[PDB]
Amino acid sequence: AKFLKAGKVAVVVRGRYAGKKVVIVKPHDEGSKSHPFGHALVAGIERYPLKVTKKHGAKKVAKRTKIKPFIKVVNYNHLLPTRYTLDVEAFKSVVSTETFEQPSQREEAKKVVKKAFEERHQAGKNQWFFSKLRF
Amino acid sequence: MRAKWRKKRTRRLKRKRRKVRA
Amino acid sequence: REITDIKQFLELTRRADVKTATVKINKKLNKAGKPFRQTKFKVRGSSSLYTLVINDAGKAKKLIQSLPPTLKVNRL
Amino acid sequence: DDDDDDEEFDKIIQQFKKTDILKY
Amino acid sequence: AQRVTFRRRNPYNTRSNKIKVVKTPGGILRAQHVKKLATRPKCGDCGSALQGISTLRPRQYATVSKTHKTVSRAYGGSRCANCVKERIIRAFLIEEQKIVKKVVKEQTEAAK
Amino acid sequence: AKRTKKVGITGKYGVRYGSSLRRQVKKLEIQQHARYDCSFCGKKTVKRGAAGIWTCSCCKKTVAGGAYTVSTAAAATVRSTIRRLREMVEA
RNA sequence: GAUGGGGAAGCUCCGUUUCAAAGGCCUGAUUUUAUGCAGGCCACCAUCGAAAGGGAAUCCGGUUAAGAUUCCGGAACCUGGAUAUGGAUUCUUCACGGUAACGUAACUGAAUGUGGAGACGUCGGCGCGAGCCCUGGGAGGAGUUAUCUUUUCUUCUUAACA
RNA sequence: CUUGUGACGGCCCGUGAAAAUCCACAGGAAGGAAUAGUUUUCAUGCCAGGUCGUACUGAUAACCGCAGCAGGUCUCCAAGG
RNA sequence: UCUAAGGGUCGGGUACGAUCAACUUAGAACUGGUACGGACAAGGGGAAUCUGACUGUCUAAUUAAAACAUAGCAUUGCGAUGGUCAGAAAGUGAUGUUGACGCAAU
Ligand SMILES: [Mg+2]
Ligand SMILES: [Zn+2]
Ligand SMILES: [Zn+2]
Repeated sequence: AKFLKAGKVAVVVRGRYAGKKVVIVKPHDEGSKSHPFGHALVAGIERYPLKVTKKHGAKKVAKRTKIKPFIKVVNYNHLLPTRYTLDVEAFKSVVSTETFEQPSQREEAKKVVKKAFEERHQAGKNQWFFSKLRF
Repeated sequence: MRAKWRKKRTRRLKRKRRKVRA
Repeated sequence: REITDIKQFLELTRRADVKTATVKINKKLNKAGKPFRQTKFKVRGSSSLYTLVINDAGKAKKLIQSLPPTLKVNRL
Repeated sequence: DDDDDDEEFDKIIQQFKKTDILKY
Repeated sequence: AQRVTFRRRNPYNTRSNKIKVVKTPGGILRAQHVKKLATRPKCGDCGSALQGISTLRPRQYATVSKTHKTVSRAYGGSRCANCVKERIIRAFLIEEQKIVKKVVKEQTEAAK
Repeated sequence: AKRTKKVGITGKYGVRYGSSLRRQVKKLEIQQHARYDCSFCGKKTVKRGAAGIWTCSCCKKTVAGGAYTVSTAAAATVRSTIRRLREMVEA
């Protein structure tokens, strides 16, 4: 059956965010008027958080646990879907097709996607999603 | 270059921080 | 360096590095074959030379009058 | 068809000129 | 039908002694020494020319900005786009292979 | 049209060097200049670069082979007996 | 071709990274302060050898009895060093846009590693460019003209750099 | 026509230099903002660029052949029929 | 003095016409004191014998050859503590950045 669902995690293989891990929140199999190809509305991490050891006491921890996200429409041929998954409820309502073409709405969506990614990272969730793919 | 260039960059930053020290 | 906007030209004339400007008149013919006067302004900075071209005599006169008192204008 | 250009030109010249200064 | 001369003291037709005849504003013909042409930077894996990178002699790359020397991707001015794509694919797939290999090899000796 | 009756690619040698030497040179230059099947990409694109170097123009692979052919019979029987010994070493 | 070494009675010979304890590099720390002591990094391992190989960066006009890419006038560029202002970026600290190839005025990056350029035969045909050659109209000057010749010759140019 | 260059093709038991030098990438050490900074690979602005050579011939007279010797001596440009 | 063939660029609802520019070949009359690649430029050819296969090289200043070289063929030595060769000696060298499809000697 089909697998490119609204909660999958993939790896971008083309563009500025190549090698970055994203989560699909909105698939579009039969394209659109402005995008005549099967695409998705992914959200991902541009700058991964760094490694944290026992030596860093709370200031380097707050410095190194920062996440810089992004939101992007990508073709299916520029995605590599994975076996893992990631829950989306906190930001699937705030990233959508009309939140693009508007830099203020992109800024506002990136803020709450950043907040969700930091709370999931400070919890012990999705170490593979928050790790950096080394290539 | 890149080596003498980085040395010049750190020299400029060191001089600037020494004068804003005062 | 060629300057397309008059604002850019005036801003450069305000610089303390620029103290003199030269003006040259050239005869040109339009599509209809009618002659007109083309005015070229040149200002030299320590590192570069700036040029502005004005095809209207009236506008060129206004531009010369608007130049800062510190800048001296000479005609070639 | 240079009337529009002349209007904008005059505005630029007026903005550049600052011979009149207020003192208080 | 004017004839020209070398402008430097090298009288031989070496690779660094290439000239081109130009016509001056004085109306005469004159030789003009041209520098050697630059070759495009090449990909590290496939060896093909990198697209979007400026073509200069190596000392001239210190004069231009970062935009002329890079592309806005990982391995930007260093590897080709398809090479970066295939190494991303290779990386992800064989770490998954290593995960599956590890769980099978621990499972078989845990059973036996 | 068939321009030469029998000399072929050795027609560049004229009448020189002897016919029996030109025969051996013809037999080895045909193998030397023929194209071969690529074992990786599946196309007829393998050509000789230098003696022993056989590169495919399509998929850019390069295989070390014989001096004038891409694979010699000695190498074929060596690869066969290495494969046979590798199957025997577990048995 | 020295050194460490090893031969040679010796003048000297071998060898050039070798059976060597073979050195310097940046951050700084200290502000009795000089530069030791805090550190940490690195192991090539002298030097000579091309006025045709590699290589940072300059062109035009004029000028002398004799010099000029060197002088004069104008217009540039590179390297090394100082440095301030504007612009950019940031409260999501270290930019945005494009599906993508990629784009822009900018848009931190030490140690260490990797890659590219430097950096490359000869011949053949084909395509493109520059200069020259040929040629038309027109604006000037000169020549021939017993006859003929809207004719013969000549000027009509645009550098580096952006 | 001369010359530069591009994409190719032929040839090899011949496959046709090295180093200085410059740039990029990977990495994430360290430094960092909010009443403020951080950046001088963006623009503009400031100062300096030492030493030696530099004329002329380069050849039936400037070089070598006892010489102002029909000899020898590397190379660039190349109009019309 | 002619003829013929060999092209480009524009033009067609949802066969051709116009314009422009090349030197290449073939053919036909006519003509002349039978001349015409009109100067320049520019292979003599054939039948055989001896010898060396060929291209190449040498006795600068009396010999360019049939001499030397050559590819081809064959022999010999040598598996590195080695073969061949160097050095007065050496903790020294060449082949050797080499390894029998190689190096060395004929
Ligand atoms: Mg770029
Ligand atoms: Zn590539
Ligand atoms: Zn292949």
